Amino acid sequence: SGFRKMAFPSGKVEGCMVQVTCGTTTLNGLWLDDVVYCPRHVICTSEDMLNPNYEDLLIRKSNHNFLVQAGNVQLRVIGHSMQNCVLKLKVDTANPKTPKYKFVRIQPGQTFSVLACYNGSPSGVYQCAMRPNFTIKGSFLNGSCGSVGFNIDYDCVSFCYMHHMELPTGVHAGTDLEGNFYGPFVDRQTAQAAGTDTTITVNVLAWLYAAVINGDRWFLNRFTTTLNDFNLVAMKYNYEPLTQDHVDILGPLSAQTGIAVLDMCASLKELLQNGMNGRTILGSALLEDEFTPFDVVRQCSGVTF
Amino acid sequence: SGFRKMAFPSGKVEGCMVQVTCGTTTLNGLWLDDVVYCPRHVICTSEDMLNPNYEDLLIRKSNHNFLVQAGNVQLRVIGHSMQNCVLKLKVDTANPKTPKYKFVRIQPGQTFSVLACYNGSPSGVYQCAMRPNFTIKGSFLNGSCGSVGFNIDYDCVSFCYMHHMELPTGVHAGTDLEGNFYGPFVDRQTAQAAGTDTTITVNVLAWLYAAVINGDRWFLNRFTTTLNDFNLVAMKYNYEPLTQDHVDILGPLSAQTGIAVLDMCASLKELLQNGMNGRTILGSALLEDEFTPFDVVRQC
Ligand SMILES: */C=C/C(=O)O[C@H](C(=O)NCc1cccc(OC)c1OC)c1ccc([N+](=O)[O-])cc1
Ligand SMILES: [Cl-]
Repeated sequence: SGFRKMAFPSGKVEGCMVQVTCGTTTLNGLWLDDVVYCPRHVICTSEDMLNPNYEDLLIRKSNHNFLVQAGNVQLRVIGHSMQNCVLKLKVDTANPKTPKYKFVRIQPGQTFSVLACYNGSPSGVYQCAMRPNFTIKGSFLNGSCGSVGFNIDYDCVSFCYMHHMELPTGVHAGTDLEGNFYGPFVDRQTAQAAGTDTTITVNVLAWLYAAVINGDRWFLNRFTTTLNDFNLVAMKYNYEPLTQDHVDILGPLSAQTGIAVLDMCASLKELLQNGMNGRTILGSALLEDEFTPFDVVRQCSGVTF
Repeated sequence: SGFRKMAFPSGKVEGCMVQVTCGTTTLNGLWLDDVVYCPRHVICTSEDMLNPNYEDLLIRKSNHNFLVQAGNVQLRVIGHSMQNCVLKLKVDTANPKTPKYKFVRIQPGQTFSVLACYNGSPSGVYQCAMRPNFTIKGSFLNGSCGSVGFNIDYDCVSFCYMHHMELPTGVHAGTDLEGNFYGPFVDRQTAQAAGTDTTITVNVLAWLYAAVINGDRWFLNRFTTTLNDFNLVAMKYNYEPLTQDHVDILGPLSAQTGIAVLDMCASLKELLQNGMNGRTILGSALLEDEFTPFDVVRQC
């Protein structure tokens, strides 16, 4: 037993990380088959980052202005192109460690693993959620740009995130691997801020089920409620609305415990109203919202990769 | 910016994970060069587990009684021996993916990453610490036995833990890779209970220095304390004694923030008395004790 913030094993992604250098700027790239993927802002200086014309800046660039190290080995760039906010550098060598993979776009509330890297060197792995305000509460020091987020299903790596920038508030913003931003952010040094964030209700409920499965049972009560009654409480405490689809997704956990989702919603209502009264749940004084229903089932079942 | 519980990249350890089977028992092994390391209790039945005689159970085994499976390939066992509580199976193929590695025995307070595995297949990676009572608060289902804990410094993997068992309290006990247990635990299903768990004081201080470095000062005060007065108070909240070693180890973070160690001790004494008053420190409403001084310097 036990319950921990758990990342996917990062080995399939470690073998894809490379260093990309454009003159003075160095950051991380993702080498899959014969293409390296990295943030397009790699082509910008201090001058440029204020108001960049990317199509213009890029049309200036020799293939040879892109220095690409896979560990201690040079890669020959034979092509450059943009898709939205990512730069695609075609190279002469396919990555022999290319895993089975795909590019997918996640919904806010979904979780993924981030391999933090510095100069194409993987440094650490942590588990994140896409916030309702489309930011991630990451740990990134300068040169982590181009670090990626992924999920693993069986043998297949699903890449969902590439890190572009930190917001003034401490949190992080980036794109899918097709270079589409998560949230209303642009790759430019302008005034940009996070919107007011909210709590991921369906995730808090998943984590209450994890606590019950682990023997932490004190917050359960005899009461039930309704979606309408609960959502009036959710809205009041800056919680995401709970939809019928959320209830359906928690179905299995409600079967395995005996606690109907609106039964557990009654528990969460009381925790929002009265607090936790000096107690903890799974060694936490806060209601954690970065575990999905699937995260709770997978960790409390034993699924491997 | 931002501060998270970070684990080491797991890839160098994933390339070492195998499945070991004896009779009807299957758990994980660690394949380094031509040796597979696993818990010796892999040779026990249900009815062996109260009073097992390992040297008697083991002498009755041949090499071919041990099935070692690395992904799809069967490894051939050509030798077996026991060292303390680990079985060492010699195989005919050296692990081509063996990293640079060493075995280290860690002290309470130290952090490491765990690669949780089932049937030789990696499930997940998380960060934890050796509790003062020599247990770890891991996440481990049946068949996770043989999962290992490690640090990576440069390209060298330091193996420091192998998982053997769950105590009745839902906390986890195990050995170094020489097969000596951390704490007073034995590989028998006899009554054994971990000592009272305490908070790792030196780590909480480290994490308060981290919070100052990320620009958070609301918890500082203008008081100082003697070491002795600090320990008299902290021990009443089940905090580990702080030692002169712990004070010297915080030296660098002291000098970085310009806050003397015993001044930061005064802050923690006050935090224990008042709680947070609806505030958080680096996103926690509790005092976090699973980051070391070394982890804080590495991540800040
Ligand atoms: C490989 C994992 C495993 O099954 O090991 C045994 C174990 O830890 N028992 C499970 C257990 C014990 C107490 C309470 C429990 O439920 C809350 C559980 O189930 C999770 C195991 C292996 C070896 C020994 N030994 O002889 O030392 C003891 C137990
Ligand atoms: Cl994590």
